[PDB]
Amino acid sequence: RRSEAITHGTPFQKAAALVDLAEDGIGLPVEILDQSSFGESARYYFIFTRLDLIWSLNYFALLFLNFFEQPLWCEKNPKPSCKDRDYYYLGELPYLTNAESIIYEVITLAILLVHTFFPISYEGSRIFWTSRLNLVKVACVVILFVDVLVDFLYPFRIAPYVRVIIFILSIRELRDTLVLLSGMLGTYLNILALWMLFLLFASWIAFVMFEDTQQGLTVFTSYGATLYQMFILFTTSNNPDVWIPAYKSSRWSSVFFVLYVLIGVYFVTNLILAVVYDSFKEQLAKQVSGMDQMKRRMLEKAFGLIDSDKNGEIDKNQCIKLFEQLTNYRTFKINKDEFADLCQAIALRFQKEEVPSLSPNFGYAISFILIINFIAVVVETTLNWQVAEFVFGWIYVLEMALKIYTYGFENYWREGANRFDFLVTWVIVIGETAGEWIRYLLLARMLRLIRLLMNVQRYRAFIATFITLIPSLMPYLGTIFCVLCIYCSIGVQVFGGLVNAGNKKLFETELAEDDYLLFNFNDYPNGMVTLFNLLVMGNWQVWMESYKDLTGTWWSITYFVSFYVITILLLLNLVVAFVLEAFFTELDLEEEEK
Amino acid sequence: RRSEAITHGTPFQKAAALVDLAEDGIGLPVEILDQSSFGESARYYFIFTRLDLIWSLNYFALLFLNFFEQPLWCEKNPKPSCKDRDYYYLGELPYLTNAESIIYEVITLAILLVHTFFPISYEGSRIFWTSRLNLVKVACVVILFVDVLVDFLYPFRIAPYVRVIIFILSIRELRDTLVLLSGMLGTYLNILALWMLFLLFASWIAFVMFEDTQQGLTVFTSYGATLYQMFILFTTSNNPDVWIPAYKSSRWSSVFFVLYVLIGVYFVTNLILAVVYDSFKEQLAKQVSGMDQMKRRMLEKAFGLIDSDKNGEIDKNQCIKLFEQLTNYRTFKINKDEFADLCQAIALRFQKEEVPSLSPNFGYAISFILIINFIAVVVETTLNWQVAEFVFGWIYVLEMALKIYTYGFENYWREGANRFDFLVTWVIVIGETAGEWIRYLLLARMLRLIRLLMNVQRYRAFIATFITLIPSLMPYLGTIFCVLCIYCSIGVQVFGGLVNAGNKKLFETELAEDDYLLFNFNDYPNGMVTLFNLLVMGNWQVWMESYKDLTGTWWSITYFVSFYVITILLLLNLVVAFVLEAFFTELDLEEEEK
Repeated sequence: RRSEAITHGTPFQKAAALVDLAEDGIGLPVEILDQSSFGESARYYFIFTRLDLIWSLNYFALLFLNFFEQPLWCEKNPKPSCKDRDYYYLGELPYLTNAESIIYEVITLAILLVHTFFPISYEGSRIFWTSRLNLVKVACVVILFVDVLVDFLYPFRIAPYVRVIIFILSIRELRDTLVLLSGMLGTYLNILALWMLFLLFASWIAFVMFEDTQQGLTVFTSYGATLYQMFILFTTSNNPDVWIPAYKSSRWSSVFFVLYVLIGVYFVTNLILAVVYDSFKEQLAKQVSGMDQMKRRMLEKAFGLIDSDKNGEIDKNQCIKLFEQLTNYRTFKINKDEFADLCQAIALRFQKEEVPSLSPNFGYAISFILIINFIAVVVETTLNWQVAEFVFGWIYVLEMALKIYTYGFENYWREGANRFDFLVTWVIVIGETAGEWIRYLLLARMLRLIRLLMNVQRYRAFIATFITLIPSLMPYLGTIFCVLCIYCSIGVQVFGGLVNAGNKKLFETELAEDDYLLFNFNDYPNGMVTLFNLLVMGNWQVWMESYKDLTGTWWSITYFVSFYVITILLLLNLVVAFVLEAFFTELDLEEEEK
Repeated sequence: RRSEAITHGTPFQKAAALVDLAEDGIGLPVEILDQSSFGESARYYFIFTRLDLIWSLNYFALLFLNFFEQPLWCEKNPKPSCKDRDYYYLGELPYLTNAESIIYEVITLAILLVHTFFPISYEGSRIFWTSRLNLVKVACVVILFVDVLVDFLYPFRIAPYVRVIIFILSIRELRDTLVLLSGMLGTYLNILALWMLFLLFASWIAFVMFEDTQQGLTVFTSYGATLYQMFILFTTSNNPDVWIPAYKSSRWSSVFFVLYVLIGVYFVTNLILAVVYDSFKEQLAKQVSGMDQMKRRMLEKAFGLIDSDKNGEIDKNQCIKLFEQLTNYRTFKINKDEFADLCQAIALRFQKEEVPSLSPNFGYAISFILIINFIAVVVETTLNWQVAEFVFGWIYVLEMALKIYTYGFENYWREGANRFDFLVTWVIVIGETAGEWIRYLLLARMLRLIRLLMNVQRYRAFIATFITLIPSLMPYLGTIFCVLCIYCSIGVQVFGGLVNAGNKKLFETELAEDDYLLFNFNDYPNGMVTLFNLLVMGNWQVWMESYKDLTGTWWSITYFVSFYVITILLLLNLVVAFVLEAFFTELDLEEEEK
């Protein structure tokens, strides 16, 4: 997909390059694809996209700035100060001073303004100002500009939310995931209405059944208390503890809670999963269709470049000339559809990527060396030798240099395996800063051995699906990560500074009894790890009840309830659906192979 | 589906009856179907199957006997005796005396012998002794006969296991579910091998990484301790608690446990579910194919009762004579396959089942009366009237009597709704022994109102799937119940009497700290409720660690590990797969309908 060919080529070379771009799945913007003589501006798109590493690093730096900012509750002069990290159970990360914050923010905002406005070089100005995405992005950058200025001039701060929104808007797969999710919301709110109806009715039966009992006097003291406890019991996280008083009062009480948990878990939760799975499949099919439409648009523009006369047909001589300008670098009458089909048949079967400009047993040799390295490592840990780990590190950098010599980097880097092996080998060699942690990097290379279980048919599908999932779950896990970043910023804004060694109420909260005091919202990394504990649903109601006690209001539970409803019942059920569909796709592939 | 017609009919009536049986799915045993004459052999099968209510009650009574037997540890003279139920945290169910046990066992064994040998009246004796199922059943009855005699004559008792086996063998749906499961076992053991490999490698990294740390000195003290703790962490049930010492020592320690839990839950557990789902689908398809083959065998014998000429074809006169024997009672040449196809088409395109021998607004009227009953109940609980509950109970028995008059019972009882409404109305009217508990029975009748949400398209599929799942999950939930019964019997045999008020070690045991002492294995109902808590996976490691401490051996954990592997990773993943496939089938049905 040579930028040279799209820019300068003879039209048959532009057509071959558009064909290759399309089948590689990396299309040009339609604003370029449609502008007739698009080569005059595609030059700018290519130079723009060559810098993608710099832009991505800017957006990751902008997102990570949230982890190093001082909590706003520390600014309003606590006694003692947040220098007494032990008093506030704070983390280890540094908090930026004002000078460092200004420098960081100025640099990242400058690169963000450059990235956001450079598209005006190839999208026409009238197209730029009419893209919805550009207008939202410009709104975000102007909010960050205001928030930078409003303290460079020296209730809450808006910046940390806008940084996450900009991050979402900057990665195509996150935008796609949020578009997908927006189609699922409507159907999800219906089953949520039925789930609420289930909780409300079950909690009313429970309440009136236990009204004068010890369960009533000690647990189900009111309808709202019953509904709260029954909601937590839907998660099973309080399972026996909540109804022990009934079981002490009558062993027959267990029948109610058995029925309730059996129906709630094995029927309602699984049906919520099934609804999320149906909706996911429908929206993914809509996405795939849209990408196939874009692919056709590109192939049709290539046909419009070979057609120099607008008669909507191509002849033998134009066809063979295109066939040479295709087969020489990238791999009778015809029409638009015949051309698109005939082209896609090459990708279907004949297509192999050619090597860009500038032995089988070797894999077995390195497999032997790395398995010897693994046995040497284990016999070292059991103490049954730095020269071995050194010679292995040397052999791994030799393998990397040999590959990049014999294949060339633009070929080498294409493989998902070796592009990892390269990074970890580089980290290994740059770790020679003159610690034992290089043991774990060496085993991070050793994990490549697991691919050999794909040679064993009883393991081939499982391992192959796992390898496929490692990259392909990244948009979904990244969306969950962005939801956590937003919930973290909210939590630190509303709960920061309540968990402190002088609080006195704290030492009654259950957070103290379970020794969870480091899992607090006083700090951004603290909040992130706490939100991971909540996402795991393990002992999760401890935090909810403790912060209810520390804030003194029931409204605090809205945070934890909404977090549960968004993350568990939706996004993780999405991850389940995605993994199941991936496995079944791998089986359908092998059923075509076998 | 008329016993009279098969037994005594003119051959065209036998053929019509075999057709109708086949389309209801009542496969006559092939020893009859292959008999070459549906003679007295068929008569005995019908009289045998008329008693199915007595046989089912006998098998349920035989299974339930386990709940009322004295624990064998009570027999070996404890000090104090099991009369001090408080000292042993025992349940409320009575324990049968020896006399009552003998009477119960003699009655149930007599009916079991009658049921097991009566098939020799219609199966030939030469077939009876060559059916594998009969031989296994006869082995179980001879084991129970031995175990009855050996204590009527007056280490462990075998009877409670054989009772569960007999129960499984007596219900066709349970035999089906177990033969289904036997095809899934082979594939399940491979992913278990990979799951063990994952645990072993992760626990070795964890062990060597923390070796000299507080996490090492206090939690990961040895490789076996690390593996045990990392296995529990795979369940998430100890999630933060197990790695707090690392997080106190370095906040960066969280990265390891985050990665571990993320991969374990979101990759490996979902891939296990996916593998179980693929295997379930393949085995269910094999089952359906077998039932369709039996249906064809029946229709082929119906054809063979017409074509005594061995034409391979039925003529017009034979065809129309059959057509009246079919369509006057139960709803050119045709070959054997044309006959089977035509019949299976008629089962769709014309058949509405006729009424057996011997208004639309009424549904709205009773819906109004029962919704008024609901509002009258709620305004009674808030005390905003026994005559209301009386008049409503009267109207419900009136509706039942009117239905069974106007439809006839053999027609009435066929509906899954009204067959429940009948039972609960009967329990209501026999409950008029004068208690307020009838409130919940009227509410149970009121639950039928939820079917009206099927009139709302946004709710139809979910509600309809739920209604379909209520009966169709019974084979699977019953299989889980039988596994629980076997594990309960084992647990009571190995752990009974350890949880007692004089144990002294018990009060260190965490079982005593969480107040779980009523959740013990001293008794069969106690064990069943405990195993339900384990199946729910809430705080489940409490019992495992507690019984490790109380028995003083690591071998005790084998019980809990194997229970987890069998019930949670397999059978509940089967329930998930079944619910998902049910929902998707309901959507496919509606998309075929709309």
